[PDB]
Amino acid sequence: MNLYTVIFINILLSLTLILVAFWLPQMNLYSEKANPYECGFDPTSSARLPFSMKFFLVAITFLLFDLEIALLLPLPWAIQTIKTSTMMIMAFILVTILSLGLAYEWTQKGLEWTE
Amino acid sequence: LRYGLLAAILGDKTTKKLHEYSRVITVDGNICSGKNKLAKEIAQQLGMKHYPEAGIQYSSTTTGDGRPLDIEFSGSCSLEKFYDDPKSNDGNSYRLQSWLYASRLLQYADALEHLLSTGQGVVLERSIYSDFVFLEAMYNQGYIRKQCVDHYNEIKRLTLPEYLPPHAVIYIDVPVPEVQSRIQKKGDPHEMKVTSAYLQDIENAYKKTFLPKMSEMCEVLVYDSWEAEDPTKVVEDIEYLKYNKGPWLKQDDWTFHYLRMLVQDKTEVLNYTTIPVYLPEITIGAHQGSRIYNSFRELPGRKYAPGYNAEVGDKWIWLK
Amino acid sequence: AGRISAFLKNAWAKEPVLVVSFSVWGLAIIMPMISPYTKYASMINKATPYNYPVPVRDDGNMPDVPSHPQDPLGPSLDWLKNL
Amino acid sequence: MPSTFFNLTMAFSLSLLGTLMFRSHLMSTLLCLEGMVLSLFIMTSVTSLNSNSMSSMPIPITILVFAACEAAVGLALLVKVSNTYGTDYVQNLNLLQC
Amino acid sequence: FYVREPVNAKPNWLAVGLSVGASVFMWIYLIQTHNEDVLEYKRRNGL
Amino acid sequence: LKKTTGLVGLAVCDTPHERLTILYTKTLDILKHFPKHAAYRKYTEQITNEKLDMVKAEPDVKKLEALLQGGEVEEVILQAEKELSLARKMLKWKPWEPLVEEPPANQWKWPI
Amino acid sequence: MNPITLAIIYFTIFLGPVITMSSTNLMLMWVGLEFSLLAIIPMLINKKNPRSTEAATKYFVTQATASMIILLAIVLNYKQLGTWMFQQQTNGLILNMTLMALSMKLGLAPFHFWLPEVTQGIPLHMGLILLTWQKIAPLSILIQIYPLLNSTIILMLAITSIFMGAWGGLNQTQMRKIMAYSSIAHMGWMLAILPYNPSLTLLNLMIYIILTAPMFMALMLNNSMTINSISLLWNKTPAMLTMISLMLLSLGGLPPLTGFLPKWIIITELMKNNCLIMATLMAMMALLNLFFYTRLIYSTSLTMFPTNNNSKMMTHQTKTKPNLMFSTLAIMSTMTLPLAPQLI
Ligand SMILES: CCCCCCCCCCCCCCCCCC(=O)OC[C@H](COP(=O)(O)OCCN)OC(=O)CCCCCCCCCCCCCCCCC
Ligand SMILES: Nc1ncnc2c1ncn2[C@@H]1O[C@H](COP(=O)(O)OP(=O)(O)O)[C@@H](O)[C@H]1O
Repeated sequence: MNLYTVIFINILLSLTLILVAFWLPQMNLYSEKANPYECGFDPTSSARLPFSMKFFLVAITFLLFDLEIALLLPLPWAIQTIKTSTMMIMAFILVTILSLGLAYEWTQKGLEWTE
Repeated sequence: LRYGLLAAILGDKTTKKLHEYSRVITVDGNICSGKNKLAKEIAQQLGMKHYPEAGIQYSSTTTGDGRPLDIEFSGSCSLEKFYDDPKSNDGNSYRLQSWLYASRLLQYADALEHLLSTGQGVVLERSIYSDFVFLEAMYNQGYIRKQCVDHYNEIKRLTLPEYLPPHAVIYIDVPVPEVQSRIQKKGDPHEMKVTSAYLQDIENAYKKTFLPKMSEMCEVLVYDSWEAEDPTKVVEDIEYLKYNKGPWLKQDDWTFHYLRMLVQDKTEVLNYTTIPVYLPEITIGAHQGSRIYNSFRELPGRKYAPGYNAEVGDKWIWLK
Repeated sequence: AGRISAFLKNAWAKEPVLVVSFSVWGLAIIMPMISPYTKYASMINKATPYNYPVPVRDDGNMPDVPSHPQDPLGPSLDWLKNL
Repeated sequence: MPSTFFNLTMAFSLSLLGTLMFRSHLMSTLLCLEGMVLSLFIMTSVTSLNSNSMSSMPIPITILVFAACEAAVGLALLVKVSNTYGTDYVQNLNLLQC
Repeated sequence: FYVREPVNAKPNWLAVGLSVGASVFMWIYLIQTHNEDVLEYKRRNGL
Repeated sequence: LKKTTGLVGLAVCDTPHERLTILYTKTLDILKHFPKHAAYRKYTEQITNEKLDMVKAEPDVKKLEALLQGGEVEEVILQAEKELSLARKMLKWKPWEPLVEEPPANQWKWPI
Repeated sequence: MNPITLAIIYFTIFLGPVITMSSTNLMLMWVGLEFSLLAIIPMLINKKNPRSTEAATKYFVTQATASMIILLAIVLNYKQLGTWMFQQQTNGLILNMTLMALSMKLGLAPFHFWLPEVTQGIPLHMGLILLTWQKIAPLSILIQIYPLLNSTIILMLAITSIFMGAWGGLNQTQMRKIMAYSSIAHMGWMLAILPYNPSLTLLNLMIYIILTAPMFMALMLNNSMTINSISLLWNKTPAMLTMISLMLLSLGGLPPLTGFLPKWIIITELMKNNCLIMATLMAMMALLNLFFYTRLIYSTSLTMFPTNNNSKMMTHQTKTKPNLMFSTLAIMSTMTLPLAPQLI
C-alpha cells in the first residue's frame, strides 16, 4: 500500500504533465508536418516492412541465458545451506558448461553478424 | 575400416591433405578438339592424375576384371549405331546420353574420392556440367522428345547440386568447319556422316549457356587451337592462377565428410538416376531385364560380392 | 618447455582476457582443495540456530549437556571466536 | 486461492483456445504458447506457496527453463520459415500433404 | 582380379578370433552355468 | 624475400623470373599473327625483348628493378599480363587498317 | 553436423524416455518428453528445405501444446491431493485431458493428421526414431497409470486409430505416409489394452519396433519413398524380397508370423474382459491393413514392374547392408510365433 502511494503519483506526475503539453501549445496541425521524416523527402517504402536483423542467433543465446542468470540468482541463499560442497561443485558445473556452450558458439561463428 | 566417421575423428581430415595442386581441373571442347594431348600433359606437368573420357563402358572398366562387357550389360547404347541411323523409334539417341551422364557422374564422384584423399588433382575431360551440350544439340535438331529432355534436367536437379564444380574449367574453341575436317581426316566412318549443324549447335550450346553460367562458380581459360597445341603455356596459366569465386573456399572439413560419404556409396551417387519415370526410351521391362540381371550374375566373376568369387581366385571364400 | 610455454606469451600479449578467465576458472576449484579454512564453511553455517532446538526428556541416559545452557558439555564452539 | 485458479485455469484455456484458432501468423501462436506456460507458473507457485511446500519451489523455475528453450527452438524455425517465404504466414506451408 | 581391390581380400583375423573365441567362452560359461545350477537345484528339495 | 609491399591487394606472387618470362614469351607468340608491317607488332617486340633480356641475364630482383623501370617488380607482372590481354583485343580489332574512315568535316580550326 | 553436436543430440534423445522412465515425479517425467522434442528438431532439419521446416513446425507446434495440456494435469493434480503423481483418486478430466494430450504426442483418433505430414518430408533415418523411440516415453506416462483411465474414451481413440490408420493408408503411394498410418493402426492395439493387462502393450511395441526398423532400413538401402521405386528392387537387391514378403504379411498380422501374435492374444484379453463387440470392429479392419500390403508386395515382389536401363550400373557397385540389425530383426520377427509363451 505504501508503494502504491509512491507510484500512482508518478503516473499522475507524468499524466498530469502530458495533458498540459497537448492542451497548452496552440497547435496548427494540417498535413505535411504530421507525415514522416526521412530527411526532407517523401519516404519510398512504408516504414513497416521486414527489417531482417543479423544478430538473430545471439538474441536466442540471450533468451537461453536469461534463464541461466535466473538459475544463478538463488546463490546468496544457497551458501546458507549446511552442505556447501554440492553448492560448491554444482555452481562450478553450471558456470563451466555455460562457458563450454559459449565457447562452442564462439568458434562456430554464432555471434558474428551474418553477412 | 571403411572410413566410417570414426576415421575423421581418429584423423583423416581432408583440409590436412589439400596440396596447392589438389585441384579438380577439367577441359572442354568439341568432338575432335584436343583434350587427349591436353588432359594428359596437364597431369604430367603438374603432378596429379588423368581420367579419360567416360565412354559407354566406364563402369565396366572400374569393376571386376575391368574388361569391356557386352553392349547389353553396359547399357544398350552403341554410339556407332547413333550416327549412322538416328531418329530410331528404338530409343538410342537418349539411351546413349542418359547412360553417359551417369558415367560422367560416376567418373566425377570417383575423382572426389581421390581428390579428398591422397590429395591430387584430377584432369577430367567433358565432365558432368558440359553434358547438356549434346542434348540441346540433340533436341534442337530432331532426335529427342520434350517429354524426355525434362527427364534429364530433372536428374541433374537431383544429382548436381550435391557436388562441387569442375574447379577451373578449360576450353578450346575451334571453328565448326575445322572440326568437321579433323573427323574426315580421322579414318572413322561413324563420326563421319554427321551434320555440321549438330556441331554448330554444339558451340552455340556452349558459349551461350556453359561458359557464362560457369564463369561465376568457377574459372575459365578460353583458348584456341593455337594458344593450345603447346601444352605448357596452358599449364603455366593454371599454376599462376588466383583461385577464388566458388563454393570450394567457403566450406569446412565436415562439409567434405558428408560429401565424402556421399561419393563412396556409389549407390548413393546413383539413386536419383534410376528414378521410375516410365519413358519408353529408357523403360525396358522385365523379361528384357531379368534375362540380363541373371545372365550378368552368371558372368564368370561377378556372381557374388566383389571378394567372394572362387572362379576368379578368392581363396578365403569362407571367412573373410 | 618452449613450444607450449612460449605460446602463452602471445596469448598473454594478445588475447589477454581468456588467459585470466581460463586461469581464474582453473584457480577457483583448486584453492578450496588446498585451504586450511574450508572445513569451517559447512560448520559456521551449521551452528546458526534458525529453528528452535527441541529438548529431549531425561530418561537415565545420554550424559550430555544437562538442563543448563552454560554447562561445559555439548557443542561449545570456541572456534568461531578466536578463529 | 479458490478464486484465482478458476480464473487462471480459465486463463490457460483461453490461451489453449487461442493456440488452436490461428490468425495467419505462426509467430502469434508461439506467442500465445508462453502465456499458456505463465498461467502454469503461477498456478504452480501458489499451490507451492499456500501449502508452504518449499521443497516443490524448485519446480516453478524448472518448468520455466523449458519455457524459453522451447521458445528458442520455436523462434529459430521462423528464421527457416522466413528464409523460404519471407512472410511468416501459416497458410503458406501446405506442401506436405502431397 | 578386381582392379579396385576388395575391402575384404584377406580375412580380418581379429574378427575370427573375436567371433570364434567369443563363442567358445559362451559355451564354457553356458555349460558350467547349467551344471552349476542343476547340481544346485539338487540341494533344495532332494535329488 | 619481400615481406609486405607498399601497395594494397597486389599480392607477392613469388617466383618471379618465371611469370615475367612466361608472359613476354607469350606476347611474342600472340604476336606473329599480326602483319609484320603493323607497327604495334614492330614496337612492342622492341619492348619485351629488352625486358626479357633484363630478366634472362639478371637473377637478383632488387637490381632487376633498376633495369626495367617499374620498381616493385610485382607491379610489372600486372602490366606484362595486361599488354598480353591487349594484343588479343588489338587482334580481333583491326587498328592497322588504312587511313581513317570518315575523316572530319572542318572540325578542328579552333578560334571561333 | 559436427560430432560435438551429434553426440549431444543423440544423447538428449537417450534422456527423454530414460528420464521419463527413471523418475516418479510427473515433472521429471514431463521434461523427458521435451528432451525428446528439442533434440529431434535439429535432425528433422538437416536439409533445411521447404519440406523439413514445415514438418518441424508441424511437429513442434502440434506437440508443445500437448506438453502444456499434460503439464496442466500435473498442476491440477499438484493442488488436489498435493504431490507429483496421479495417485488413485484424481479427478477424471484431469486424466481424460492427460490421455488427450498423450494421444497428441502419439497421434491416434483425429490427432493423427500431423504424423504422416511429418513422417513425410523427412529422411528415412529420423523416420525410424519417431515411430519407434519417440513413442516409448509417452507410453511410460501411460503404463504408470495402469488403472484409473476412462475405459470409454481410451477405446474410442483405439477404434478411431484402426479406421483412420487403415482407410488412409490405402491411398498413399509414399511408403513414409504408409508407415505413419501403420503406427496409428497398431496403436489402437497398444492403447485399447492399456487397462486390460498392459504387459501386452509393452509387447505390441517391442514387436512393432522389430517390424518397422527393418522396413525403414530396407528403404534407406535404396531411398525409395514410392511404390514405383520399391518396385524396381528385383534389379538392385533381389535378395531382400524374401523378408519384405514376410515383414509386411506379419506387420499385417497373419498367423504363422509373429505379427499376428499381438493382434491375437490382445483379443483374448479383450474377450476375457467381456467386450466381445469391440475387438471384432478392430479385427475386421486389420484386414484392410493387409490390402495395401498385399498390393504393396505385388508391386514389390510378385510382379516385376518395368525397370530402367540406367539401373544397370546399380548392378556393378556393391552396396553394403547393415549387420545384426536386419537379419536379426527380420528373423527374430516373422519366425518367432512358436515362442509366444516366452513373449507372454
Ligand atoms: C514352413 C511352414 C511355415 C509357413 C511357410 C510360409 C511360406 C514361406 C514364406 C514364403 C514367402 C517368401 C518367398 C517369397 C519371396 C518373393 C519371391 C522371390 O523372392 O523370388 C523372386 C526373385 C526374382 O528375382 P530375379 O532377379 O529374377 O533373380 C532370381 C534368382 N536370383 O528371386 C530372387 O532373386 C530372390 C532370391 C535371390 C537370392 C537367393 C535366395 C533364394 C531364396 C531363399 C528363400 C527360400 C524360402 C525359405 C525356405 C522356406 C521357409 C519356410
Ligand atoms: N553424346 C555424344 N554424342 C556424340 N559424340 C559423343 C557423345 N559422347 C561422347 N562423344 C564422343 O567423344 C569423342 C571425343 O573425342 P576427342 O575429343 O577427339 O578425344 P577424346 O575421346 O580423348 O576426348 C568424340 O568422338 C565424340 O563423338
